[PDB]
Amino acid sequence: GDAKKCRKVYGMERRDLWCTACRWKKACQRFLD
DNA sequence: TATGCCGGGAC
DNA sequence: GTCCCGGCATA
Ligand SMILES: [Zn+2]
Repeated sequence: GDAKKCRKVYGMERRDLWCTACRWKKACQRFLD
């Protein structure tokens, strides 16, 4: 929904700024839900 | 079109 | 251990 986890924050042009769960398309370890 | 995730795949 | 996508649930 209206949430903003790593990928919707930084985008694929800044993928290096995401958490390692987001890097691997697994449940976010940073922006908990 | 695209986030966000499990099941499956790579080395 | 460290690395990621295909297909799906979902909007
Ligand atoms: Zn994350």
